[PDB]
Amino acid sequence: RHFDVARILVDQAVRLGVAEADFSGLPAEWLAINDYGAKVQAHVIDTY
Amino acid sequence: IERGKFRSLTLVNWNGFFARTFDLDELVTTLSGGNGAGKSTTMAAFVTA
Amino acid sequence: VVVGVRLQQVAGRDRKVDIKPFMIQGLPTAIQPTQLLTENVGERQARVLP
Repeated sequence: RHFDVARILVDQAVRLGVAEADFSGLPAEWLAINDYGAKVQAHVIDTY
Repeated sequence: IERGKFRSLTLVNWNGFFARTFDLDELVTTLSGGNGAGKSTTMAAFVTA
Repeated sequence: VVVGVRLQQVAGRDRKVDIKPFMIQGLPTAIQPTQLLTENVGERQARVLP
């Protein structure tokens, strides 16, 4: 179910503000979020 | 053997993409969003590159 | 190997564009393309360098 979960979370989380570091020119890293190898590239959302 | 691979694509000062980068998958790089999200603009950036 | 193109909106009634290709080799595997093209000036939003 995890993938089905992740989309649903993202479709929610991203609508809330945006990441300010996105405009610093520094790419975000692929932080792991579970076992089996799943990864997420995301800057911290700061500006709502 | 050992085919070369596109690894990353970068869009600078583009409409919707000021300093955007996409890490290009080895087999499947799927970009999805709402309609009008600049998706066509991303493919356009690649092809014009 | 990094490859790329500079683009510029050419002023005029017709919405023209000017393009210039370029290539780079030997770049350290660490450095990302955005860093090379963008100057992380003291401003909140980084600059894009000619």
